[PDB]
Amino acid sequence: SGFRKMAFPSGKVEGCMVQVTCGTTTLNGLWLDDVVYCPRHVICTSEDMLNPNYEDLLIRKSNHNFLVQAGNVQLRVIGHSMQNCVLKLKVDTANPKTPKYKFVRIQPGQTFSVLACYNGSPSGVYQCAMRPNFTIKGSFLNGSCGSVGFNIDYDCVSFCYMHHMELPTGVHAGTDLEGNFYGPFVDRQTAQAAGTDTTITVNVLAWLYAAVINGDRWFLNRFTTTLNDFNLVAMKYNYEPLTQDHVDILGPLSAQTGIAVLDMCASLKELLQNGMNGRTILGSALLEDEFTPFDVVRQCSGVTF
Amino acid sequence: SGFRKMAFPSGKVEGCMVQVTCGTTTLNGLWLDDVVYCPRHVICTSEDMLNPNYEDLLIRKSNHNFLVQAGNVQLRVIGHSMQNCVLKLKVDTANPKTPKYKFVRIQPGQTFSVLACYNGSPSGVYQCAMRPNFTIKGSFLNGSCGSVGFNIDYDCVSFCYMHHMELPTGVHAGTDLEGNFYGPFVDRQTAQAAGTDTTITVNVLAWLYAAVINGDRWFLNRFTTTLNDFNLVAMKYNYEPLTQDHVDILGPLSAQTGIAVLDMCASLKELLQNGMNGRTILGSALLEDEFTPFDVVRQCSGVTF
Ligand SMILES: *[C@H](O)[C@H](C[C@@H]1CCNC1=O)NC(=O)[C@H](CC(C)C)NC(=O)OCc1ccccc1
Ligand SMILES: *[C@H](O)[C@H](C[C@@H]1CCNC1=O)NC(=O)[C@H](CC(C)C)NC(=O)OCc1ccccc1
Repeated sequence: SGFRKMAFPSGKVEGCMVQVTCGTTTLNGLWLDDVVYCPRHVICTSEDMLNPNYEDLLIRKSNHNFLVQAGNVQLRVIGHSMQNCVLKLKVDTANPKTPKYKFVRIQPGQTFSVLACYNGSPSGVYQCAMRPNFTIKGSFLNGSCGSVGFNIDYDCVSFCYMHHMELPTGVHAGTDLEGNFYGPFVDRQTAQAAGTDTTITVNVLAWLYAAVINGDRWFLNRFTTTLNDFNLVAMKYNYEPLTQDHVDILGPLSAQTGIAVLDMCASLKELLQNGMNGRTILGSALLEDEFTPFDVVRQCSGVTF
Repeated sequence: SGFRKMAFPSGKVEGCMVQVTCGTTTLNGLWLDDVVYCPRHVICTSEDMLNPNYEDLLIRKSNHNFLVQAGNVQLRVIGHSMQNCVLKLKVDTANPKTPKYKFVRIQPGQTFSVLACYNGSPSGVYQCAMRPNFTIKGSFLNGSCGSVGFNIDYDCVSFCYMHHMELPTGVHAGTDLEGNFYGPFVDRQTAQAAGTDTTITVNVLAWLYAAVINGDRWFLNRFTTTLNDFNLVAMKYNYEPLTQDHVDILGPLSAQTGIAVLDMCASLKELLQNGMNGRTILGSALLEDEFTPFDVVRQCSGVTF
C-alpha cells in the first residue's frame, strides 16, 4: 500500500534530449527520428524578448547557426522551419534511441510527467497536472526551456508539453509539440494574466478514493448529496462543476470501494466547509487535485511499461 | 522558480531491472555486471513467510530454479549465494547497460529516488527519505520487492536501498545492497515495531530556505533563538535535536539568503507552536522534511547528470 506522487520512468525520454544553441542562447530540444523540436525563442537575444518579431529574427538564421549537440556528439542541421511557437530542425541522422511516440494535446485536468533538463542533460522528473487555467506548477530555472512533459502507455511515449516560460505568479506555461500554447499565453516577456486557479474536483474525489483504499477513512460520513447541491459548494470554493461524465469516470473506483460517488461528494462537501481540523489525508494537510482517476487506478494496481 | 519533490532520471536504473522467479514467487532483481541481486524471500512460499529458515530453504534450490528474465530474453544462472537478506545470482552475461555504480548504506535523514517495478518492468519513480526510524513512506504493492532506491552523482549511480516489506503502519522497510536491513526489521511476516517517527529538523529548515528563495516568506519573523532553546521545542514536537553540524550544513543556504540559521529556527519554532493558521508554504499545509540541504541547492541551481 501507500500512495505517492509518481512520475513515469524517464529513460525513453532521456534518450531524446539534446542541447540547442543559437547565438548566445542555449536551451533543450527533443530529438525524434531526424527532427529536433525546440522553443522558437532560442533565436532571441535578451533584448528581443519584450516584443520579438519571430519571423524577422528567424530570416537572419541559417541551418549552421543552430548548434545541436546530443551528449558530446554534434548533429548536422540540414533544414529548419517554424511551426507556431516551436522550431523543427531537420538533422541528417535519425535518433537511434527514438521510442514509439505520439504528439497529443492534453485536456485541462489531466496529468503528465516532466523531465526537467539543462544544457540537454536531464536533472529530474516529477508529475504535473495541466490545470484548468492552462498553467502548470513546476520547477523550472533559466535554461530549462525545451524540457518536455509526457505520458507513457505500455511502450508508447505520448508527448504533450514543451516548457517555454514562467508567469508572474510563479507558475509555468508552455506548448504542445505542435507549438500551440496551452491557454492564452504568448512567448514574449510581458506580464500575462493566468486567471482563477480552479480546483480539479474529479481529481480530489479520485484521491479521496485512493485514501480509503490505502486505509485513511476518517473523513467518511453518514451523509449524501446531489450533483446540483454539491456544485453549489464547488462554486463557492472555486472547484470545477462536477458532471455526470465525471461521476462515470469515477465508476470503477466507486465499484472497487463500494462507496457511491455522491456519498464521497458529501464527504468532500464537509471537508470544504469544515476544513480538516488539523488531520491529514495520505500525508497531506490540504485536498490534493493532481491525481486523475486513471492515476489512482494505475498506482493502486501496478501497471508497468 | 518553483520547488517540487523531484526524483533523479531513472533511465540508468531501468536498464538494470530484471524479473526473478523461484517456484511460484516472482519479484524484481538488479542486474549489474554479471550478478543479479534480489531479496532472498523469493525462495519462500506463502507458507514460509511466518518463520522462514532461509538456509534450509535455499539448500533445496539449484541455479536452474532461479528464472531470470531481462525484458523477453532469459539469463543463464551459473551460481548463487546468500549475503545477509539478499541473494546474488551469477549469470553468464554482463549487463551491457551497466552504469558506473556504487553500493552505499545511506544515513537516516538522507533522500533517494525509488524506481517502483513489477515483473522486472518499471512502473514509476518518486523521492523518499530514509526516516530517522529507518522506514520509508513509499508506494509498494505485491510484486514490488526488489525495486531499488538510488542517488545519481554526475554519471555514477549510488544504490542505497532494496525493497523487502511493508510494516503494519503502512510504511516500508528494506535493505542496502549488501542485504543488511535498515533499522531493526527482519524478513519475516510478523508484526514489527517501527518506533517514533521523528521529524528531520535540518530538512524542514532547508525547505524553509527553499521557500524564501522561491518567494514564500510570510513565516519570517522578528525573533531569534539558541540551539538549546530551539531544541526544547524540537523535543516536545518529536523533532530531531539540531546540532552545530546541521547549522554548518545549512551554511550555504544561510549565506545565499542572508538569513541566519538561528533566525530561521525561530521562524520554525513559531510555526510549531502556532501552526500555519491555514496558510501554505511551497504549496504544502504542513512542514515538509524530505528535502535535504543538498536537495534544495541541487534543485535551486540546476545540477544535471
Ligand atoms: C526558458 O529556459 C525560460 C524558462 C523560465 C526561466 C525561469 N523559469 C522559467 O520557466 N523562458 C524564458 O526565459 C521566457 C522567454 C520568453 C521569450 C517567453 N521568459 C520568461 O519566462 O520570463 C519570465 C521569467 C524569466 C526569468 C526568470 C523568471 C521569470
Ligand atoms: C515484496 O514484493 C513484498 C512487498 C510488500 C507487498 C505489499 N507492500 C509491500 O511493501 N514483501 C512481502 O510480501 C514481505 C515478505 C516477508 C517474507 C518479509 N511481507 C510483507 O510485506 O508482509 C506485510 C504485507 C504483505 C502484503 C500486504 C501488506 C503487507
